[PDB]
Amino acid sequence: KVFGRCELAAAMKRHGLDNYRGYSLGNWVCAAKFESNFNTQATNRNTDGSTDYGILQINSRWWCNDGRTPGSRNLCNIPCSALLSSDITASVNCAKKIVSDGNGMNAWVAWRNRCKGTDVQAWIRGCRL
Ligand SMILES: [Cl-]
Ligand SMILES: [Cl-]
Ligand SMILES: [Cl-]
Ligand SMILES: [Cl-]
Ligand SMILES: [Cl-]
Ligand code: NA
Repeated sequence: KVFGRCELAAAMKRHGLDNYRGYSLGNWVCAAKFESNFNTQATNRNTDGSTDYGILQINSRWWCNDGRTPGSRNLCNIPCSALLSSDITASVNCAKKIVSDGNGMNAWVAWRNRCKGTDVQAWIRGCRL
């Protein structure tokens, strides 16, 4: 599923991401835009052989099991395919674990390089939230 900007903002808010660990909702929407272009089915292969999955491009090296990343962990205790669903619940729950682990949203390269330090509230401007 390809979300609209405000549709995704409202879904993320219902799932508890607004100000989760101090990150306002615009941060999450900006990260989703640049990681996946709001597409829950996005996948991208990394040079080390791991793969990133879903709307927040969660990586199989640490966070989910895809059966083809030898020596990886599965800290969200989910198959990576669960992260491609039109229902973002699995992605959100896993992201909450990721952002809690110490590095905050710096875990998302696109967030660091394209959202951090910008006016992220613009990403939820106009939405009925
Ligand atoms: Cl915001
Ligand atoms: Cl772009
Ligand atoms: Cl594996
Ligand atoms: Cl933080
Ligand atoms: Cl940009
Ligand atoms: Na894994």
